[PDB]
Amino acid sequence: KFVAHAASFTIFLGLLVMNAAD
Amino acid sequence: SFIARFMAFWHASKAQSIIDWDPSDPQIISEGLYAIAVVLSFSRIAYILPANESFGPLQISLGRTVKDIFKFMVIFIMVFVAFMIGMFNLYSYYIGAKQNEAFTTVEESFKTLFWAIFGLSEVKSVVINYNHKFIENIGYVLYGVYNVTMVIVLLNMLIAMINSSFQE
Amino acid sequence: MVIFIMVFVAFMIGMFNLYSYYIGAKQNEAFTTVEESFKTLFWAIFGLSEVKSVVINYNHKFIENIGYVLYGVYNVTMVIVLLNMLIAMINSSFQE
Repeated sequence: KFVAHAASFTIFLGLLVMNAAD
Repeated sequence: SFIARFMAFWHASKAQSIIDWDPSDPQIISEGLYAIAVVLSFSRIAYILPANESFGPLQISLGRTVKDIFKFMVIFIMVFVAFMIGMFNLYSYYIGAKQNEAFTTVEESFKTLFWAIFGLSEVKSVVINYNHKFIENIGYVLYGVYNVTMVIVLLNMLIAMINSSFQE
Repeated sequence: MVIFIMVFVAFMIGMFNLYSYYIGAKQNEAFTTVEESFKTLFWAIFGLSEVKSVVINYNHKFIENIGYVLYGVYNVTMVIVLLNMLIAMINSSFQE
């Protein structure tokens, strides 16, 4: 649950960066 | 932020639905708050940071140092306001004189007086395009004594007292 | 340096995301491209950046103020907190 929760948080950040880039 | 973007989408969708740089416009409010939400959400990783060995004690001591510097922030902003009301009260009649901006409105003088802590303010802010050399000199002495007293005294207070906090 | 660059990226993506549409507005350069905003945000640690980077040639005073608050709070938080962390913890490292 910890690795999954943390990882999905990181893909939230990644989608933030890719939404910002273009 | 998403409420704002939905409102813009509804107004514009009603507009281009009817056919077949606004200063207060909500879309710039959306782009505006969306950045703050980006910063906070990026700064929410301190919840899952402490699990690791080498990063745990670091994360733990950060909070202690912040809790230590709050009670210094109190007197810090006391001195800040004490000088700021004096300077705004001094230059308030000169709005069309001094070369560079600010030191005029309350919210505009709070800026140049805040950025002097980091050294990004300019000394040329104190000069006047009239003569009135007495008021100019009063500005030099008040601004200088502000810098000396608050920066030089409060920094040594912070460092000396925080080392005092570690040793015990 | 780990947490240092964490905070650095956290503020940098926010600022680049904020000013990305203004490329033809603000007086001085950068705060626009990723690699170009990383510069003015890196040189603020050493005080060689300019505050005038936050002004806009449109009006839009709300976004300008958001830039002032984000940039300022960046400077305060990361510089003033992380420096005292470094010194206090390194003296802690010597004494033991």
